[PDB]
This record gives sequence, C-alpha cells and structure tokens, in this order.
Amino acid sequence: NAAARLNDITYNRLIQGLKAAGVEVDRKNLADIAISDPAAFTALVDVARAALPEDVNA
Amino acid sequence: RIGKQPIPVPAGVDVTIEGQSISVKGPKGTLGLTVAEPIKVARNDDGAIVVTRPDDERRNRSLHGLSRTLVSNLVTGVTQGYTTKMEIFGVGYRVQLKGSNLEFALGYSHPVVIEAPEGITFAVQAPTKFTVSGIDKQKVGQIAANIRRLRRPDPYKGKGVRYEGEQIRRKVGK
Amino acid sequence: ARKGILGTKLGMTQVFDESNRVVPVTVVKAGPNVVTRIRTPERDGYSAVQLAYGEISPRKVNKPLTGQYTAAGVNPRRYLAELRLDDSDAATEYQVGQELTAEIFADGSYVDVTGTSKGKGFAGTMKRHGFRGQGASHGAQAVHRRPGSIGGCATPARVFKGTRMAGRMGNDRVTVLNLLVHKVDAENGVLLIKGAVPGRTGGLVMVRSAIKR
Amino acid sequence: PTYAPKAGDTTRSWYVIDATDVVLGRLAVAAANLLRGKHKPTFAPNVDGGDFVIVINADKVAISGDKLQHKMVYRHSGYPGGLHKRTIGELMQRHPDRVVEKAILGMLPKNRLSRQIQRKLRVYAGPEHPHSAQQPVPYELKQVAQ
Amino acid sequence: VKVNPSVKPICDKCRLIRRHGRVMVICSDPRHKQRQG
RNA sequence: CUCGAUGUCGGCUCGUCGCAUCCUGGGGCUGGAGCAGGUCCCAAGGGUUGGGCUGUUCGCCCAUUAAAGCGGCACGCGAGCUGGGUUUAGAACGUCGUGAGACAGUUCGGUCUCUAUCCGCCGCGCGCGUCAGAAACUUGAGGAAACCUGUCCCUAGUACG
RNA sequence: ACCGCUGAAAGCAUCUAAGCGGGAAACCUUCUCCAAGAUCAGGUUUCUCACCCACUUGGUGGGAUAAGGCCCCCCGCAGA
Repeated sequence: NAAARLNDITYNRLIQGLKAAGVEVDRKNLADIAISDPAAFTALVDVARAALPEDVNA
Repeated sequence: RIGKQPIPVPAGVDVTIEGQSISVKGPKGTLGLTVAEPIKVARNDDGAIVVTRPDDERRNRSLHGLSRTLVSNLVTGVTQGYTTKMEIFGVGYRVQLKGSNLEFALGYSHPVVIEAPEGITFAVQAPTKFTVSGIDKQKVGQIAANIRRLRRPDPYKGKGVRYEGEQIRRKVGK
Repeated sequence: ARKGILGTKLGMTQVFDESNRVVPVTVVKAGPNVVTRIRTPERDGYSAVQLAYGEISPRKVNKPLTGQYTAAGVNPRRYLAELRLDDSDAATEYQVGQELTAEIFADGSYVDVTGTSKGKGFAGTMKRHGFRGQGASHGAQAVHRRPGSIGGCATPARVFKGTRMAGRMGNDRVTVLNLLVHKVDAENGVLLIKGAVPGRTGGLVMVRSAIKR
Repeated sequence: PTYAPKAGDTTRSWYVIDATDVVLGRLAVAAANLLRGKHKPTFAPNVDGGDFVIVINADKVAISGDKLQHKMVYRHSGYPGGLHKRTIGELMQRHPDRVVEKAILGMLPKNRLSRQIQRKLRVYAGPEHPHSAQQPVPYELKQVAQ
Repeated sequence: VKVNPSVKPICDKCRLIRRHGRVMVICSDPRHKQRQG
C-alpha cells in the first residue's frame, strides 16, 4: 500500500489489475520488489493501470 | 415577499461593495457591514441595491430577506436618524446631565450612570422624559437593554420606563 | 508596585498606641543592608529583582557567588531572594546598587509577610490536621489519638489521594496577609509590624506591600 | 523477508504542514501515518521509524462553535473530584498546541514506541517557526485514486 | 415559568416557537410562558 | 458467586459523592399591595449544630439557628473503636407442650484476636539521568488547601399600604 | 435559568437560524501553597574549563586533579 500510494494507486485496484493481467505473484515477493527494485514496482503499477477497464460500473 | 423589495438609496455618497462588505457614508456618521457570503449582492441599473441568491436552500431565503432589511436599515440610519423616546411614570425622579450622561435614581441611592457606547446621541426633554437617537438600532437598543431590569417596573402602580404605551399591565386592586 | 524588603524576625513585644490600645508587635529588622540585582523581562519574561541581605565573611562565600556579586559590583551577602514586582515593564524603577530601606513603608500601611515557618516535626493528625479525638474511657482499647476509618471497603478498594494522614509539618513558605505596620523605626532600620510573623527568632522574613487593603 | 530493519537505516526527513484551513481530524491522521512511516515502503512497526512532522499555524484550525462550546476536555488528577473540566475553546485560546497534540496522541498507538514517536513531534501554534536550519519539506494533504 | 412536558395554547392570542430546540409559548400576557421541558 | 469462615444493628471517629437544595446565591409566575409567603427553574462552592428519654434505626419534645437536607459508598468504615439490643451456654415470668423443651415476646449477666509482605496513601532520603562537571535565584504548564454567615446602623419609619 | 437588542424563515409576529449584549456563592483568571523526574526533564547568571597510563590511535578501561561537595567533628527553638 505504501509503495502503491507513492505511485498514486491503491492496493485494491493494484491487486484487481494484476489479477486481470494474470500476474499470479504473491505478496511476499511483490513487497520484496517494492524495496529491491522500486522501478519494477512502478512497471507493475503501469501494467495494472492499463489492465483495469474504465470505471466502477458493471 | 421580502425579496421583492428594492432598496432606495437617496444619498449614495459612498454606498459600495468592497469584498463582501458594504461601506456606507452619508449625512450622519459612517457605517459598515460584513455581507453574508452565501448571498450575491449587486448594484442595480437605477442605483438601488439588489440582494439575491437564486438556489434553493431556504436559509438562502432567510439570509436574503435578512440582509435586505439590514442594508435598508443602514440606508435609513445614515439618511434619517433613529429615535427612541423614554418617559418615566413614577415619583421621586429628576434627570441631571452631569459630565456627559444621564443620571437616574427613582428613589434610591447611588444614581446609575449608563455607560454610553461609542457613537450615540442623548437628549432630555423633561425631568421625567428623555430620548435617545443614533445611527444604529442595536446601539440605541443597547441603552434600552441597559436601562431594563434596573428596578423592575411593577405592573401595579408602575415605577420605570415606558415607550409611550406598550399596554403595560395593571394592578388587581390590593 | 509590590515594593518590599528582606529582614529577620527578632521576636515579639507589645506597645501602646495613641488611643490607649495594645499593639502586639513583631520586630522585623530590615534596615540599610539590602542590595539589588535586576532581572528584566526582556531576557526571560520573569520581571523581578534579586534582593540580598545579611553578613558573611569574605572567605566563606564560594567562587560562583563571589563571581556573580563581584560581576554585579556588590559586596557579597549571605541570603539572596527575588521579589516579583509587576506584570508591566517597570524598567525605570530599580537598578543595580539602589539601596532599599524600611522607610519605603508608610507607618501604617498593610503588608504581606512570608517566610519559612517554625518546625514542629512529625505529628499525628491531631496536630497535623486537627481531628476530633476519639473517646478514651468506655472501652477505648488502643485508639486514643488515632484517625480511625478511611473511605469505604469493597468498591472503593483504595484510599483516595489527598487524605489527611500523619506526616511532617513546618519549614513551609507561610504567608500572613494584611498585617498592619505599626511603625517604621527609620532611625535604626527596625520595622515594627502588628501581629505575629512566621519563623523563629533569628529566622528569615520577607516583607512586601499588600495588594488587597 | 524484511530488509528495512537495521540500525541507522533510517532517513529522518522534516515535513511542514500549514494547518490553517485543514480540519483537525484529517490533519491528525496524515500527521500520524506520515510520522510513523506508513507512507514509506520500508515500514517496520517494531522500530521507531518515520519522519519528523511540524505543525504550522495550529491556531487557525477550523473547528465549529458547536464543538468549541460543547466538546469538553477532561483531565482528572487523582484526588477526589479534581476532574479538570475545561472547554476546547478556552484551550484554543490558551494552548492549542496541546489540543492538536492530544488529538494526534489519541490516534497513535498506546505503547513504548508511541512515546518515542511523541518526542519526535514539534507543534507550534504560530506561523513563524525558527527551525529553519534543517530541511523542511512543505507537505499537503491529498487523496490518491478511487 | 410553567416548565412541563406538554404545551398547548392558553387562548387564541399566542404562538408556539422553537427556541434553541426548546418549544415555548408566547401569548402577550405573562400568565404562564409555558415551556416544553 | 462466597459454608476448608465476606464477622451482623445502632453509636463514635474520618472522608467522599449525587442533587430529587434546609439555608446562603441568581430568576420566572402568582388570588405577589409592602414585609412575608406558595409554586416552578438554575446552581454542589461552603455550612447543615448542641441537648432529654428509648439499645436504636424511626420518631416526640424544649431551647437556639440563615438552616436545623434526603440518600449511595459491604443498610460506608469492627486486620480503626464500642458490644447496649440482636444470636451461644446460666436464671426467671407468661403461653404452648403430660414431658424433654419451644416462642422473630419480654427480663438480668455474658472476652470482640493478628509483630503490615503487596496495592494505595502519608512524609522524608539514597542512586541515576536531565549529554562536560557544579553552585544560586526562578518562570509555573499542570494540581492542591481555602470558598460560610448573622446582628445593628445609614438610606428610612422612606417607598408601599 | 431569566430578561434583551437588530431582524428573516412566513409582507406580520418572534431573544435566532447569521449576528450583538446583560446575566449567579458554580467554572476560569485573580489571592495563598507544592512543583522541571513537567523524561518536552526548562530558562538566566557565574566558576572550574588539555592531566597521566594500559588496550587497538579511534572504540573503551584505570588512576589522579580544579570549581565544589561529601565523610568525620562542635551545635540547633531543624530533626525518627
């Protein structure tokens, strides 16, 4: 959540996006990435943002 | 219906809006007034003041009518002094004007001297009749509130200020 | 405003006034032996003046104190106490070197006197607080002069803080208000105050002008 | 596992919040998380992490008169009675820094680190803050997304 | 004044007002000045 | 809940607390003329006494008082006190019981244990820190103690009647 | 609590929703006292303000000294 907020995105939509992308990556190693390579975290954030549809309606 | 009442400005010497604040100058001492921010107030083509708020909030209607009467009262005050007259119906009383105020004592010690507010006019019409005037009904009413509760006028015989009537109560015999 | 001076209690006596009435007098010695060191509010907001009074030997007072007093330019003294003046600016009032005597009192002015009270020692509540003592005939086994019960039993399972219990008293900053100065003996520096003053003969007395009057 | 816990592995930055129009609660929350370090990915609740937080112009915090005249503050001493009841309005007119401090402390946890964090708090009612030798960073409140 | 948990009119020369949340009656005749609690 | 034990009434002593306030204080209304007085609202900051008789609570009474308040806190407090009554064993009158004996009916007498470890409290110290080591004077955030009241005179025998 | 000024909602009225003022032994300043162990441990002033070894120069120990204080001693109307 902290790193996500640094990339201006919430945990909710982060996980939703990663699921839509099929990125079955656990929270342990994702949190690891948040420290070892923040840029990779940013990349994953961009992937989630692109994968998210449009809004909160269905 | 109060929202339909325009505000005549016979003088208009410095009647103007400066940032939700109405400056008023005229024949008498100058006046000011903070404008309620929710209400839009603007000058008319004919010089009258237009007070309005179009949206539906009811409190906007209360503030619309209220601020309309506040501005009307400002213009009335600066163009025509406000006057309230007070007369004593009692025994044992003589008004003296020592220094710069009215000394009253309806048959008791330590005559009371009313601390006057800044900007107020006083006058004495008789030993049992006097008047107060000014440019603010709240400042003039402050003297009416200060003189109140000073020896509460009993409804029986009477022992205090009346405003030329007011249907003051009466005794029930004895 | 709260003018004042340090002195010491030299016991009590009595003297008859002009109306043939008895005045109990405490002798407070406060003559030309009081010196100053100002404390302006500009540096700490205290707004007060240090008063020094007494007599010492030049080989008795330690170096920090001889440093302060010789920096001030004042001959050292035994006691030092600071008198609060007023919450204003004062400034043009007291200075370093201004001598203050008992003549500052107006032979009748009311004053407030404060100082260390006489020691009485560790005592029970009968003296410490003044309890109504328990009976000592009808079966009173071993309760003469004892406090007895305190509070409740089950629910308030504690003694309330601030109860009146046995303890020491004395050596306190006791202040007596509105004492009438009978007479300033300006020819000797002896301040004759109506009434009793806290402290033993030889003790330190702080005298200042009263504010109630 | 974790990488952040380690002696000396902490960036003690300084943050400044111009608490003028902001509401007390939202200010206190942001100060609490910002102070503890949850805005950082190197969170480690076991240690005194986080950055320094400065509150500026606390006197001007908007609080309705409906609470200035009703939200009472209670400081019981321990003695009988001794319930030091005092209005928050009067506290705003005497020591508003203690009001803000109280609000933050009520949002912080109640443990030993809470006190070590408290001593990292500096609150001054006025706008003019002498502490300019360090590196203050103006920080404003925001929402993120969603 | 006649403080009680019930308000009605003494006569048809009065008004019921809500002052600071407390209902009270004014009737230009200081006989009761009744107040809803 | 407590029978391998919470020791009961009343009274003394010591406090605390509520306000459904006895007085003091601030007001409204009145069939309040004034003094007084009825009722109602606000208010716990103090005070709320001293005696006779009964073991008392509860009551009665005299005399004072601005006033002689209602209750909680193991029907406050017995590891602080009393042991008069209640509830031990003795004895007697009455009633019941053939009787032994009983009566929340009465009458006499009948021990009230503990060297204070902890919590809390009350007082005073030792140590360490308060970023070099020390000595003086002090701000006082924050808390405590105290917070009562009458008589008389003047206004004035005035206003009112 | 009560009384009240100005004045809407609702052409009036109204102590009121903006707004102003009066208003009690209660409250808080004010008067007295403890108090910086108030660990946010305060502030002002003043004095002393390189001295020698061991270990690994630092990191740390040991010994001594200035200001000053303590111990011991003579006393207190200060005190277990």
